[PDB]
Amino acid sequence: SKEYHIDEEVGFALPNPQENLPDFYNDWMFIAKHLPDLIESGQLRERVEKLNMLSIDHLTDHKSQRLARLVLGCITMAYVWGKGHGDVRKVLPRNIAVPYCQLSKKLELPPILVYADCVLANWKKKDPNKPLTYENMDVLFSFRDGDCSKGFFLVSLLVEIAAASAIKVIPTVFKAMQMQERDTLLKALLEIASCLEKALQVFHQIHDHVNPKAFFSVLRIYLSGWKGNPQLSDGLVYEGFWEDPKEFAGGSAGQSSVFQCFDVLLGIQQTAGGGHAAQFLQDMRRYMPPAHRNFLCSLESNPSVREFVLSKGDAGLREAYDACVKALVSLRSYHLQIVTKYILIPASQQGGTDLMNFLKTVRSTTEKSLLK
Amino acid sequence: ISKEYHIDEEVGFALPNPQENLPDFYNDWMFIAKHLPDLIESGQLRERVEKLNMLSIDHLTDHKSQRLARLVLGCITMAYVWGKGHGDVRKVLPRNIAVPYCQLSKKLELPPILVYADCVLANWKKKDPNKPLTYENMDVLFSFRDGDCSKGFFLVSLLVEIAAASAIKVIPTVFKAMQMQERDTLLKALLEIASCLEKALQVFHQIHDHVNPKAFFSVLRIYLSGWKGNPQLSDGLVYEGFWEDPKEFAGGSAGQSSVFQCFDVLLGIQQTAGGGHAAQFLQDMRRYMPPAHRNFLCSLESNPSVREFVLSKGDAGLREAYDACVKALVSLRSYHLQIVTKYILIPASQGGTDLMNFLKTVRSTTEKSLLKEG
Ligand code: HEM
Ligand code: HEM
Ligand SMILES: Clc1cccc(-c2cnn[nH]2)c1CCc1ccccc1
Ligand SMILES: Clc1cccc(-c2cnn[nH]2)c1CCc1ccccc1
Repeated sequence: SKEYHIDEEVGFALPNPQENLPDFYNDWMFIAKHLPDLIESGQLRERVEKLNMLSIDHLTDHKSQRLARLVLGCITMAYVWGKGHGDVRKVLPRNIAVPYCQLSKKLELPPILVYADCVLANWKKKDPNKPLTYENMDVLFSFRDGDCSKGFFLVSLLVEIAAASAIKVIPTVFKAMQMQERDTLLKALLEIASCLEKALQVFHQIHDHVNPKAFFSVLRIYLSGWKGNPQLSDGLVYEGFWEDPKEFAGGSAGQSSVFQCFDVLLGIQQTAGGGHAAQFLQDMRRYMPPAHRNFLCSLESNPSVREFVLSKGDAGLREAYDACVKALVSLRSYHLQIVTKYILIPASQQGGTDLMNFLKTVRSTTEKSLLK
Repeated sequence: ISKEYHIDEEVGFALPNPQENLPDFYNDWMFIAKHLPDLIESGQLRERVEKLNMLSIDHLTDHKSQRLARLVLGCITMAYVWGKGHGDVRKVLPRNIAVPYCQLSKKLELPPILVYADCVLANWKKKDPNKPLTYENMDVLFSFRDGDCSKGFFLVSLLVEIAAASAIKVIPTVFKAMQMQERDTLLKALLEIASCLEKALQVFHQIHDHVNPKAFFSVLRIYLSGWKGNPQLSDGLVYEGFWEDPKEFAGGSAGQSSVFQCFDVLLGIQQTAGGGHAAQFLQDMRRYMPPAHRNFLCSLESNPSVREFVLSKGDAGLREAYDACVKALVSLRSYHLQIVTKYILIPASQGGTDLMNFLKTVRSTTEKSLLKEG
């Protein structure tokens, strides 16, 4: 891999995210760092409105522009959703709408909190000389006390990071195909399958650190966007940047490059067809950092691993390829259970059968990719 | 340039020397496609499609023959769905055509509807193999109705596409010249691109000689229409034997052409950036291009901006050659709003404000990318 901004240790995650901004931006930071109390005290929306319009030019390197997107994005959510009880600001005040929209266009990202913000750039080690485990980690920002944002953002991050180990193998999959090294290719594919199986174990932790009522009734309200959203039917007004209100989708692991990445590698045509599922996953690429968009595109422009395997009459290679597919199926199947516990059952205790149909469509397109 | 992008040096995105005949095994497909005018006009087309035996696609071996069969099955499918051209529609595609069509469509990563890469890029032959790519020496392979002007519409579209080919082969020169910091080479390349883009506009003028407005608007447009937001098939079309429910797909559009999306990307004209409708349409139409070609587009998006590099140099020669590329795009799109007036607006006078707002947004986004035209 080259300049796809892919890290050997953490993959698509941002390595060691900047934790502080230049002092030129303490006003941003003081708000973003105290959202739990400012929302609860009812002070937050007024503070945002009293802000002055700071420039983005004192954000020079990539990590600092990413910390800013995260800071502005969490503030925009808190402002738009308030205490999360349904009272909704339909106008983003231009003293924050304008720098957010500008810095966004600089990074070729939409002006709304995005997976690459609140997961990929939203973490820190407690001890730098200890490893990347949950206990040694923490998030940079939360929305409200008890919103379980640390657990949900870090478990998503740990799964993301577990999948990084499979990523560095991808080059040697394509080298083996081109130089016709059947043994090297088999090894690489068994290695990928091993890493996706480990990502599954990691997924288990979600039950320890996230509670269904807290996620469904609080965290999910703050992660929501304004694209086909009834409480903002026309989108949000970015005052002083766009004439009219604009629609943008809310955060989604659909925006994780890492799962899209392996569908591509294995020739699982998830973005194929005109279905809803294919359309959603294609659209979510626009919410990824452009380096990672570029990376998916170049995977797609490679010879098909699945075609190479199918043409060899080689049960060894077929079973290693199938081990990869199976691991993806396993993750999506475990993942459907989590949605039952964390969205379906909480929602019945207050439809979203469209939600399970999207995931089951993705799952079975993977199932159908099994060779034998 | 990478030859896995399926771009030919002479003919560009078009399929070079398309196949005209399928194996004898497919004669029943081929008879219906060669005689769509005769079979539609005599109310016999639907019956012959319904009398077809389900044939395996497995004997379609090389890429050229699968493209021909997609063209054959796409033309037949449009004839079946639309019929004589006046509202008698079929909403179910019979399994014996729907299944091979969809197997071949999935094998080639195109949706199972007739698409620009079928009816333009693969729908042509040279009359005389030893003479140039000129209208007089070319024919299409398939038409829908006598006097539907499909020869003129498809071949002008194709000759514009081939004209724009001579600029595409210059594209690697642009990216290595920015890399190697070679100002003179970059300036020659940009000028060469703009020149090809201006020659493409002259080729565009031939449309008036071979395409009659009534013919296009009341006939050809009918058979090229899709089933996505079309009230006549409000739920789409049932590919009986292949999917249980009716799937929706958009009809052919030069939005599906890689060439004009191609140069907008190269020049950092962000037709696709945003969340507006024009951007969404141009993004979606990428799904109706051959896969090698959507690969080519998004890999251009991966390179560093030419606009930015030219802006960072204080070099009026470079800015002018860059601007000569953008202006050639504005002239194509402006001349193109001219003929959409002649072939859609004034025939629909004897609701359609959507296409005119789409083309002006795309034209406007190009005009605003200029570095200088006060
Ligand atoms: C309480 C925990 C979780 C909930 C409620 C949840 C919910 C959902 C839902 C409803 C979807 C459907 C698409 C959408 O509507 O956005 C989805 C998609 C997805 N989720 Fe989750 N999720 C959870 C945990 C996770 C975690 C921790 C990951 C780790 C990366 C993950 C990975 C994915 C992926 C990759 C997709 C895209 C569909 C696919 O590629 O299979 N999920 N999620
Ligand atoms: C009678 C002739 C023509 C008619 C009636 C016509 C009509 C239209 C219409 C209505 C649109 C709007 C998008 C849509 O609704 O599909 C469009 C877009 C477009 N057309 Fe045409 N067109 C004609 C000839 C051509 C030809 C010959 C070319 C090039 C070979 C061309 C290139 C394009 C392109 C590239 C777009 C997408 C927007 C852009 O990039 O400019 N058109 N056309
Ligand atoms: Cl914002 C964020 C961060 C990390 C992971 C995920 C996720 C996990 N499964 N799908 N998406 C998201 C989107 C969170 C979300 C999902 C469903 C309803 C409301 C919100
Ligand atoms: Cl099918 C085909 C082939 C070559 C060029 C074009 C075209 C040219 N301008 N826009 N699209 C098309 C689509 C033709 C079409 C245009 C408007 C309504 C219905 C159909």
